[PDB]
Amino acid sequence: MEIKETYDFSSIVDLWNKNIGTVYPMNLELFKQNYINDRQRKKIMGAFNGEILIGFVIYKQWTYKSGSLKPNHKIGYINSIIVDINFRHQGIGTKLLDAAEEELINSGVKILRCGSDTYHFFPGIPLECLPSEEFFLVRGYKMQDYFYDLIGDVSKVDFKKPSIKDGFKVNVMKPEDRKGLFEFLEKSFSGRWLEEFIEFFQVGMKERDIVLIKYKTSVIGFSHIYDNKSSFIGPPIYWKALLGHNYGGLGPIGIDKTYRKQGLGRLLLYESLQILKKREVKKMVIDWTEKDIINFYGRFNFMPWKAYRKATKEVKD
Amino acid sequence: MEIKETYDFSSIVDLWNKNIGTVYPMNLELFKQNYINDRQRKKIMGAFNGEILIGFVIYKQWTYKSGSLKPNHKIGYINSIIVDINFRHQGIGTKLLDAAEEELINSGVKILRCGSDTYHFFPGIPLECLPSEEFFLVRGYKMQDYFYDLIGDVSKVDFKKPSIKDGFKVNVMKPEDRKGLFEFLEKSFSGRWLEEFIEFFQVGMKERDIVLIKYKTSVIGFSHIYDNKSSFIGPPIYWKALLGHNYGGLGPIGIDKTYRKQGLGRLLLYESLQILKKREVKKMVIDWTEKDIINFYGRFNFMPWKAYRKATKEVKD
Ligand SMILES: CC(=O)SCCNC(=O)CCNC(=O)[C@H](O)C(C)(C)COP(=O)(O)OP(=O)(O)OC[C@H]1O[C@@H](n2cnc3c(N)ncnc32)[C@H](O)[C@@H]1OP(=O)(O)O
Ligand SMILES: CC(=O)SCCNC(=O)CCNC(=O)[C@H](O)C(C)(C)COP(=O)(O)OP(=O)(O)OC[C@H]1O[C@@H](n2cnc3c(N)ncnc32)[C@H](O)[C@@H]1OP(=O)(O)O
Ligand SMILES: O=S(=O)(O)CCCN1CCN(CCO)CC1
Ligand SMILES: O=S(=O)(O)CCCN1CCN(CCO)CC1
Ligand SMILES: CC(=O)N[C@@H]1[C@@H](O)[C@H](O)[C@@H](CO)O[C@H]1O
Ligand SMILES: CC(=O)N[C@@H]1[C@@H](O)[C@H](O)[C@@H](CO)O[C@H]1O
Repeated sequence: MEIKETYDFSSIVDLWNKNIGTVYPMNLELFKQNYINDRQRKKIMGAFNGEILIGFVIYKQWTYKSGSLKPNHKIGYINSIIVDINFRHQGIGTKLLDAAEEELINSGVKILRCGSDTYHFFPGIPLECLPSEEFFLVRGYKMQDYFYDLIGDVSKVDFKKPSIKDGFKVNVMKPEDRKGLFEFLEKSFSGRWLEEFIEFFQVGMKERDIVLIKYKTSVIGFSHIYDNKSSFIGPPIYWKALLGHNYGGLGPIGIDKTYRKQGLGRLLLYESLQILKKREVKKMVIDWTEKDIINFYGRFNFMPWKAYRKATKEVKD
Repeated sequence: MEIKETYDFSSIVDLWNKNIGTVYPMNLELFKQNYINDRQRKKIMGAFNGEILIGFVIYKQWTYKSGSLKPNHKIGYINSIIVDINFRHQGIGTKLLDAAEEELINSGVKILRCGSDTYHFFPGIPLECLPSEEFFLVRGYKMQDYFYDLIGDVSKVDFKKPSIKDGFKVNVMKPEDRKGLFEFLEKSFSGRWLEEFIEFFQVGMKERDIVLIKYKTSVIGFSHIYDNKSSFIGPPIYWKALLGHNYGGLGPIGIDKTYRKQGLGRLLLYESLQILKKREVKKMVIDWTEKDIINFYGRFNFMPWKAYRKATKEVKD
C-alpha cells in the first residue's frame, strides 16, 4: 500500500459514490468545479494498492484572503476523507490523515477543521457519517455544535405577501447593480460572502441568480438563488441528484445589521421564493443553517434535511 | 374552529403530504394499513375550519398485549400531530394535544410517548421535525436519546462471506418452520417482536419475507426482509417513495442471547442481504437502530439516513 498524490478525479468520484453516494451523490462536474477552482493551498492524497485507489483525503490550508478577511495560515481543513468499504479498519484512514495533518502542521497549522472550507462539500461531519465522529475523536478532534441543510417543495404551498414598508423593493440583480452590491458587501458582509460573490461571478454565477433588496436606491440586502439553469453549482444544489426535476436552492441571504428585525428579511425571503416558484422550482434546499434560524425558514415550509457536526482539532504545542 | 374526530383518511394524507411529504411521503395504503390494523385504543382528532381539515393528532393507549408482555394502560402515545403550515402559531397544536392528553389521562395514562407506538410512523420525533421539540418541551416532554434509520444500496458492493461455523445454516422460512419460529420467539424475543410476527402474518407478511438461522434443526435467529413484492408495508419500506426502483429493507434481526458474540448475527445479516441482492434490490433501509449497533450494519455499507429523538412526558400527580 502506498500513499501519494492523485488527481485522477474520475477514480476519486467513483470511490466517493460507491461508498457514500446514496446520501451524497457526487458528479465529476461538481467535484472538479470545487477542487480546481479553490484558491487555497490544497492537495489530494490517495492510498493505492498498486494501480487501484482505495482511499483519499483532500486537505487545505487557509492561504488566500476571504474578502476583507486576511488568510490565517494557522487554520487547516479536512475537506473530505473516504476509505473504501472493503478496506476499512486496516489503518488506512489513520495513515491518510497522519500524512495530511503532518504536512499541514509543518506549514504552520494549529487548528484543523472538519469541512467548512472554501468550496466545501460539507459544513461539518455529516450525520450520515456519524460513525466517523469516533475516528476523529481518537485523533483529538472535539465535537461541537450542528448545522443543517433545509428542504422544502415551493410548488406545494402558497404564502401571504408580508406587509411591505414604503421605500423597500426586491428585484433580481441587473448588471448595473454590481457596484452597489459590492459596496454593500464591503460594508455588511465583507468576509466569506464577499469572497464568494467575487469568486462565483468568475465561475459562472449570473445576475439572474442574485436577488437584491433596496431602500430607495441603496442595496440593503441580498439572496443567492439557484435553479436548473444555474451555471455555477453552489452548495444548495450540490445534492441536486436527490432533488428531482426542477430542483432549486437558496443561500446565502443577508440584510444590513441596522435594518434587521423589521420584517425585511422575511420580505426578501418571500420574494426570492416567489421568483423560484415562478421559475417552476419544486424541491429546493437552503444550505448550512444554524438551529436558531431554522424557524425563520420553517414558516415557509422548510424542514431540516441533513445535519453536520462542527469538529476541530487543536494541535498540541 | 372545532376539534372533533375524523376518519377522512384522504384528507389527512393530503395534509400530511403538503406539510411534511418531502421527507415523509405518505400514501393512503400505508396510512390505512397502520391506522386500521392497530389493536390499541386509538383515535384521530381533527381541527376544522368548517368543512376544512387544518390539523390532526393520532393517539393511542396501550390496551392490547405485545406478545408475552401485558398491556400497560399507564402508557399513551402520540402517533403523529400535524397542523397545516398556513395555520401555525395560532394555538391549534396546543388544542389538539390538550384534547388528546386529557382523554388519555382520564383513562389512566401517566406516561406519554412521542411515536414508538405499535404501527408507528416514527420511532420518535424526526430530526426533520426538530423545531417541534420545543413545542413538546413547553408541554413537559423531556427529550432523550436518538434512534436512526440506516440506508444502503446493496447493488453497489460485494462482501466476503463470513467464515461459517459447522451446524449453522441460514435460509428463507418455509411454512413448516412456523411452529419452530414461534417457539424461538417465545423463548428469546417474546415481546413486541413476537406480537409483530403474529400480527404481520395476519396482514399479508409471507414466508418469503423471513430468514431463519438454525443450529441443526433448531431456530436460533431470524430477520425480516422486504422488497417491492412484499404485501405488508413494514417500517423499513414506509418511505419507499424516496428509495427508487427495486427498493427494499431489513429489520428486525435477532439472535438467541446464548449464541451472541460468535459471528452468527454477521452471518445472518450477510445471508439476508445476499437474498435481497439476488432479488435485484438496490436502495434499502434498516429501521430504528441504536447508535451502539450502527457499526454492525456500517460494515455492510449502511449509513444513518434519518434520526429520531425519544421524548416522554410524565403526567404530574
Ligand atoms: C470531513 C469529513 O470528511 S467527514 C466524513 C468522513 N468520512 C466518512 O465518514 C466516509 C465513510 N467512512 C470512512 O471512509 C472510514 O470509516 C474513515 C475514513 C472514517 C476511517 O477509515 P479507516 O481506514 O477504516 O480508519 P482506521 O482503520 O484508520 O481507524 C482507526 C481507528 O479509528 C477509530 N474508528 C475508525 N472507524 C470507526 C468507526 N466506524 N467507529 C468507531 N471508531 C472508528 C477506531 O478507533 C479505529 O481503530 P480500530 O480499527 O482499532 O477500531
Ligand atoms: C410524535 C410526532 O408527531 S413528531 C412530529 C411533530 N409534528 C411536526 O413537526 C409537523 C410540523 N409541525 C407542526 O405541525 C406544528 O409546528 C406543531 C404541531 C409542532 C405545532 O403546531 P402549532 O399549532 O403551530 O403550535 P401552537 O400554536 O399550539 O404552539 C404553542 C407553543 O409551542 C411552542 N412552539 C410551537 N411551534 C414551535 C416551533 N416551531 N419552535 C419553537 N417553539 C414552538 C411555542 O411556545 C408556541 O407558542 P408561541 O406561538 O407563543 O410561540
Ligand atoms: O461574509 S461574512 O463572513 O462577513 C458573513 C458570514 C455570515 N455567515 C457565514 C456562515 N455561517 C454558517 C451558519 O449559517 C453563518 C454566518
Ligand atoms: O420483542 S422483544 O420486545 O422481546 C425484543 C425487543 C428488542 N428491540 C425492540 C426495539 N428496539 C429499538 C432500537 O433498535 C431495540 C430492542
Ligand atoms: C442560509 C444561509 O445564509 N446559509 C449560508 C450558506 O448559504 C453559505 O453557503 C454558507 C457559506 O458561505 O454560509 C451560510 O451562512
Ligand atoms: C435493526 C432492528 O432490529 N430494528 C428493529 C426494527 O426493525 C423494528 O421495526 C423495531 C420495532 O419492533 O424494532 C427495532 O429494534
